[PDB]
Amino acid sequence: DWIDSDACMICSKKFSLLNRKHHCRSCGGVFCQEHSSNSIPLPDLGIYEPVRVCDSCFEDYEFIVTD
Ligand SMILES: [Zn+2]
Ligand SMILES: [Zn+2]
Repeated sequence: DWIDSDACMICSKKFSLLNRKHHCRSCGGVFCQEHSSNSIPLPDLGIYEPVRVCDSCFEDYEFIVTD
C-alpha cells in the first residue's frame, strides 16, 4: 500500500527538514506539503476524520461529494 521515495511524486523536489515528507493516505504515494495540503475522511478504510491526501486523490473525493 504505502511506497517510499526521497522526493515528491508531483514536483520531484527532494525532501529535507525544510520540506518534509508526507504520505497520501488514499494512494500511498509520497508528496511535499504543497501537493498534499488537503485532508479527507476515507470511509472505505474505516477512517472518519480528515487524513492527508494528495491533490489527485482530493479531486477524486471532491468529485464524488458534489456529483
Ligand atoms: Zn511537491
Ligand atoms: Zn493520493
